[PDB]
Amino acid sequence: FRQIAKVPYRVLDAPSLADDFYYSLIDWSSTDVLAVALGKSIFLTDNNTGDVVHLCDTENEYTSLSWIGAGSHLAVGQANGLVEIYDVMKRKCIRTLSGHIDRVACLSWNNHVLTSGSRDHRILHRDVRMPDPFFETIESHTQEVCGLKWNVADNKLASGGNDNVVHVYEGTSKSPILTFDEHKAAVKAMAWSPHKRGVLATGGGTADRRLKIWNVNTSIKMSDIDSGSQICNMVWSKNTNELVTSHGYSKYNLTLWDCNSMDPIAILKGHSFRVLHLTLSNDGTTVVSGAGDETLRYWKLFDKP
Amino acid sequence: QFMLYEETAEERNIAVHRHNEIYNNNNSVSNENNPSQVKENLSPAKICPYER
Repeated sequence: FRQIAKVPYRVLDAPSLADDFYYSLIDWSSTDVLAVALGKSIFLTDNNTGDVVHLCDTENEYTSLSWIGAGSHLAVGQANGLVEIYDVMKRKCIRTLSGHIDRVACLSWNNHVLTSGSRDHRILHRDVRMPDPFFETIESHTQEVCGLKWNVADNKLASGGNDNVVHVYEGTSKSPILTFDEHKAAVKAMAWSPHKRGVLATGGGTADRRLKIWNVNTSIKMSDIDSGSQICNMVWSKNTNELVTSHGYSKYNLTLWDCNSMDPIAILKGHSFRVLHLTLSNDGTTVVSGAGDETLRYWKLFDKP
Repeated sequence: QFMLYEETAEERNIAVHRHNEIYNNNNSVSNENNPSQVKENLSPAKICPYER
């Protein structure tokens, strides 16, 4: 019940930005650097400078990225299953991690643990200080793993597959402690509440369209709402108890949710391709969205704390 | 707030090479009439879905 601008305050040209549901190629670091994968290249923008850096190319295709906790290093996955880590200050590739035998669509950090999920059906836990490509392997999906989010505060991982299943794991553990398989479609968009430990948001794809909120560790679906379009990405507000979902078929919007009541506060329009790529600014004020319409849009949605 | 393990140029070349062979080995068979693997990229015109 508060005012929220209906037009982005910045629009960047993002040529070659993928229009593939399973990718999420846009990440805003804790050091305020936006990382974006455009086709075979990765670009960085300093939000403070407006500076643009072009690190790394590949003959392959870039397929996932995730900033390290501290924002000093960027993790990068490829269509051929390769995962690499970049020292952003040095602009050099710090290390080259094997293990996957097919594209790595999603990555997630828990301090020194990097975790990758692939279209082989595997998730891999990797000690990033260690010389080993990986220390634990998890095969609990029967199709592509396309969502992966660490809690860090809670020591909890969520995974979401093209098999419509969601798993929750306690730390680095091989077996999930919980399985939610209600969704009728791919689960790529998921988010943990930073305001309340053990609360997980999950969103379904075309045939499902549902936003569900789970109280993990009590095992209760607190909420379940037909969002009326394919959910492609997701972000929990840091500065407010609100959720932003981004949409595919057949409504290319972002919708801003209240959470207390599970009601839409606002619907943000403009994209002419599915809003596949999404990320929240480090100060929590801004959400950037991206689509195969080759634009990145900056939405001022929240206040200071 | 910790020390990332850093590869020598040689170490990378090993890793890359092994990966490429592991990867090119695992030619797994598929069903070209099954669109699951790519279902979320089919627009409803292509799903052409349920009624009349």
